[PDB]
Amino acid sequence: AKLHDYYKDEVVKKLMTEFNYNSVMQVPRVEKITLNMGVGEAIADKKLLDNAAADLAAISGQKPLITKARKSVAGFKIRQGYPIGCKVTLRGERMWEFFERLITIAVPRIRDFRGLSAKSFDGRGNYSMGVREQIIFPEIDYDKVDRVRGLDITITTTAKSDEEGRALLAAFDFPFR
Amino acid sequence: MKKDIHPKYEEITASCSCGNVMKIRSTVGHDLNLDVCSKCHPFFTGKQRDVATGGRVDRFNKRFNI
Amino acid sequence: RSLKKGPFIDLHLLKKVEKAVESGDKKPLRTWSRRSTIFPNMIGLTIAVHNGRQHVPVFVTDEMVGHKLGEFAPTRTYR
Amino acid sequence: ARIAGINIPDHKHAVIALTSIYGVGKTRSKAILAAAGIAEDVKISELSEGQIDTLRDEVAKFVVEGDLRREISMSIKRLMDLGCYRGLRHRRGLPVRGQRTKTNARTRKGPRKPI
RNA sequence: UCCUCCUAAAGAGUAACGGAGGAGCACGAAGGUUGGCUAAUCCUGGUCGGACAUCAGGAGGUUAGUGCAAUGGCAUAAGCC
RNA sequence: CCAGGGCUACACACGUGCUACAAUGGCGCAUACAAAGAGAAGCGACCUCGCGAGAGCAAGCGGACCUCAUAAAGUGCGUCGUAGUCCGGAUUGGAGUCUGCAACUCGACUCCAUGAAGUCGGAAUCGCUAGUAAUCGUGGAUCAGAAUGCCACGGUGAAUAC
RNA sequence: CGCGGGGUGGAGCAGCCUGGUAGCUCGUCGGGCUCAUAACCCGAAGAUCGUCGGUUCAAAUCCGGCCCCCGCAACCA
Ligand SMILES: [Mg+2]
Ligand SMILES: [Mg+2]
Ligand SMILES: [Mg+2]
Ligand SMILES: [Mg+2]
Ligand SMILES: [Mg+2]
Ligand SMILES: [Mg+2]
Ligand SMILES: [Mg+2]
Ligand SMILES: [Mg+2]
Ligand SMILES: [Mg+2]
Ligand SMILES: [Mg+2]
Ligand SMILES: [Mg+2]
Ligand SMILES: [Mg+2]
Ligand SMILES: [Mg+2]
Ligand SMILES: [Mg+2]
Ligand SMILES: [Mg+2]
Ligand SMILES: [Mg+2]
Ligand SMILES: [Mg+2]
Ligand SMILES: [Mg+2]
Ligand SMILES: [Mg+2]
Ligand SMILES: [Mg+2]
Ligand SMILES: [Mg+2]
Ligand SMILES: [Mg+2]
Ligand SMILES: [Mg+2]
Ligand SMILES: [Mg+2]
Ligand SMILES: [Mg+2]
Ligand SMILES: [Mg+2]
Ligand SMILES: [Mg+2]
Ligand SMILES: [Mg+2]
Ligand SMILES: [Mg+2]
Ligand SMILES: [Mg+2]
Ligand SMILES: [Mg+2]
Ligand SMILES: [Mg+2]
Ligand SMILES: [Mg+2]
Ligand SMILES: [Mg+2]
Ligand SMILES: [Mg+2]
Ligand SMILES: [Mg+2]
Ligand SMILES: [Mg+2]
Ligand SMILES: [Mg+2]
Ligand SMILES: [Mg+2]
Ligand SMILES: [Mg+2]
Ligand SMILES: [Mg+2]
Ligand SMILES: [Mg+2]
Ligand SMILES: [Mg+2]
Ligand SMILES: [Mg+2]
Ligand SMILES: [Mg+2]
Ligand SMILES: [Mg+2]
Ligand SMILES: [Mg+2]
Ligand SMILES: [Mg+2]
Ligand SMILES: [Mg+2]
Ligand SMILES: [Mg+2]
Ligand SMILES: [Mg+2]
Ligand SMILES: [Mg+2]
Ligand SMILES: [Mg+2]
Ligand SMILES: [Mg+2]
Ligand SMILES: [Mg+2]
Ligand SMILES: [Mg+2]
Ligand SMILES: [Mg+2]
Ligand SMILES: [Mg+2]
Ligand SMILES: [Mg+2]
Ligand SMILES: [Mg+2]
Ligand SMILES: [Mg+2]
Ligand SMILES: [Mg+2]
Ligand SMILES: [Mg+2]
Repeated sequence: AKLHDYYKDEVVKKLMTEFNYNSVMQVPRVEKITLNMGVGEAIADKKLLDNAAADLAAISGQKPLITKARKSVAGFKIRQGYPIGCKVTLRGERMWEFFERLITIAVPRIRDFRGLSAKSFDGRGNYSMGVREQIIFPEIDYDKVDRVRGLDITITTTAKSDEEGRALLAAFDFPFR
Repeated sequence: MKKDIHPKYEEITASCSCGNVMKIRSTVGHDLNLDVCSKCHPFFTGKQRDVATGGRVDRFNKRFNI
Repeated sequence: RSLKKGPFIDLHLLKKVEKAVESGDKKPLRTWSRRSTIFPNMIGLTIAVHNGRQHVPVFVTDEMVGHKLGEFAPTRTYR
Repeated sequence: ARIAGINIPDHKHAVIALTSIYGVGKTRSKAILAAAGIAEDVKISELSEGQIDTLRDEVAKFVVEGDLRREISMSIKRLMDLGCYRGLRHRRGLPVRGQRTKTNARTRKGPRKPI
């Protein structure tokens, strides 16, 4: 909520002076944060997915989608339409609420932290983080989980390049290397 | 959002040991207690203290001193 | 490691370094003193340490100081 | 029970609670609790939350966890780059402190192999 | 015995112990209809996770798919929900 | 005769040890009891510094007197509550100490952090008939330095032998 | 040339004509027992399945060629 109001007032005005944008809409805005959790090991144990679903449902506000396998492959021993991973495509109000909660308190709680990767862009301003543990978020109780599982955060923007997209995230006091 | 299916997304107060009080909204419960935040974490000083560790010649000179 | 009362180098090597350093960079120094330590003044020299049957050239760098010369010369060959 | 990088023990004495921290042992933990002004017989389950904050600043003085692991990794990786006797010993996977390598050395060398 | 292509000479038909492949079913949803949807395969970033499981964006655009061989056909989608 | 290097190599195999795998115990303060030695370019108090190896100044003794020398098990109060653990203490990094012209190949010990295998061992198989086995110290010889070996010493102290 | 059948640790056989993780018996290797060798006892490794290709999500197993091996036919004048 607050970071959205901060973005509208403080950030845009900062970003306009950098690349001398003609219009206010030209500034890159954060479209959606997609929290993904390819549990994978759900082939053997079916409940292990439903455990991950509860952990994503705890981490994010909303309940996750159970993504099916797109195509059958023998390397992992999976078939067409088999539930292999969990996902959340959170956007809008709860997105800005989660984005605060990620960068302000969770990212600090990473074990052996130093500085997040600057090179990690797709060549179109869309960022992604790979958190190893679930414990870094304060939602999960310590004596509840019993697996070293994690998720990946995926920040989608309206930017046309990583050089342009880095500034947007950098304006939120985001930690880079 | 679809009502019923989601968990209870309630407002809560984060209060770290540093002093930075901060209200947020999440599926935790009543209250929070934190160790570090975006402020007060050693990354701005961490990189300064980490990178400047090496130095072998002075370590020899500290023993001999002549 | 041993010795607080001054890091140890053989007289003949200390002289040979001091004579080589003041003159300039020339060639590898034929030295049998492995036992001796490495000083800061030795940096730049490509001194040749006796491995057992032959001399092994060692270009002395910023890090090669606290360590002795015999460490940069494997005696027993394996495979 | 959340100081330093990890430290989350429960039903354990405060001295031995801090042994689980990487970079702190039996003797160092007595020095932490002596400086903080905390009894060693108590546990973190029975102790106050404001009194845990005193332990956080005390362990910050010493080098611990991710600071220490890399300081060890740096010193080991340094030796290998120099190409010294210990540096060869490290990357080869054989014992360093002039130990016997013929009969034993199984800890460093790893378990038994065929011929 | 039945289906598909060529042989078959620009309608149909057309033989040979000529050339290549399939069928003796399947399904109460894989039918109906309504209302939606768009693929392959790569590129780059990202926890375990690696070429490839799941995610994001970009590239290509039907190389895809069509319960089953081949032929002809399908975005108005006959494709997938 | 001399400088270094080697006897300390290491895909492996075995011998003989030691330390383990714990709760009949491990960690903590705190208490009582030995014997046999040894010392003269030796053994070296008490002091003062040392986190500790040790460092200076030096007391006495060729010794029933002086010193290395607080024996440890064992008790008595805690605290841990069966974990790869406050078990094990390997291995690595750093910082050191003495000896010695010199400690990297290739020493010993100390401190700090580190915390490997191992949860009583396959076929087999060894020693032991009472102060014996078992377990905890201690000393000496060679020895500048370098024992888990060797040679001695004494603690608590069994079962079983139809 | 025609129609069956094969080709799997070093050896001989299962698993192969019903597609998903390769056994058995000897032999080799390590350790025991023995004065030593054998026998005996206890552990251990060792085959991507003739080869080259298809289909398949995946082939020792389905289908096609080629390469060997083995059986049966190769007749009436
Ligand atoms: Mg040692
Ligand atoms: Mg040795
Ligand atoms: Mg040794
Ligand atoms: Mg073994
Ligand atoms: Mg007919
Ligand atoms: Mg025609
Ligand atoms: Mg015609
Ligand atoms: Mg026609
Ligand atoms: Mg006709
Ligand atoms: Mg047919
Ligand atoms: Mg249909
Ligand atoms: Mg329709
Ligand atoms: Mg097609
Ligand atoms: Mg078709
Ligand atoms: Mg129709
Ligand atoms: Mg239909
Ligand atoms: Mg000699
Ligand atoms: Mg020998
Ligand atoms: Mg032998
Ligand atoms: Mg033998
Ligand atoms: Mg053995
Ligand atoms: Mg026991
Ligand atoms: Mg212990
Ligand atoms: Mg006594
Ligand atoms: Mg006597
Ligand atoms: Mg003396
Ligand atoms: Mg003596
Ligand atoms: Mg003294
Ligand atoms: Mg002495
Ligand atoms: Mg005394
Ligand atoms: Mg006295
Ligand atoms: Mg003192
Ligand atoms: Mg002091
Ligand atoms: Mg007197
Ligand atoms: Mg008297
Ligand atoms: Mg003593
Ligand atoms: Mg006395
Ligand atoms: Mg005393
Ligand atoms: Mg007790
Ligand atoms: Mg146990
Ligand atoms: Mg462990
Ligand atoms: Mg432990
Ligand atoms: Mg310990
Ligand atoms: Mg050791
Ligand atoms: Mg002395
Ligand atoms: Mg002495
Ligand atoms: Mg000690
Ligand atoms: Mg184990
Ligand atoms: Mg027993
Ligand atoms: Mg025992
Ligand atoms: Mg035997
Ligand atoms: Mg007898
Ligand atoms: Mg003992
Ligand atoms: Mg002894
Ligand atoms: Mg002696
Ligand atoms: Mg001694
Ligand atoms: Mg014929
Ligand atoms: Mg044999
Ligand atoms: Mg074995
Ligand atoms: Mg086997
Ligand atoms: Mg096997
Ligand atoms: Mg197979
Ligand atoms: Mg006839």
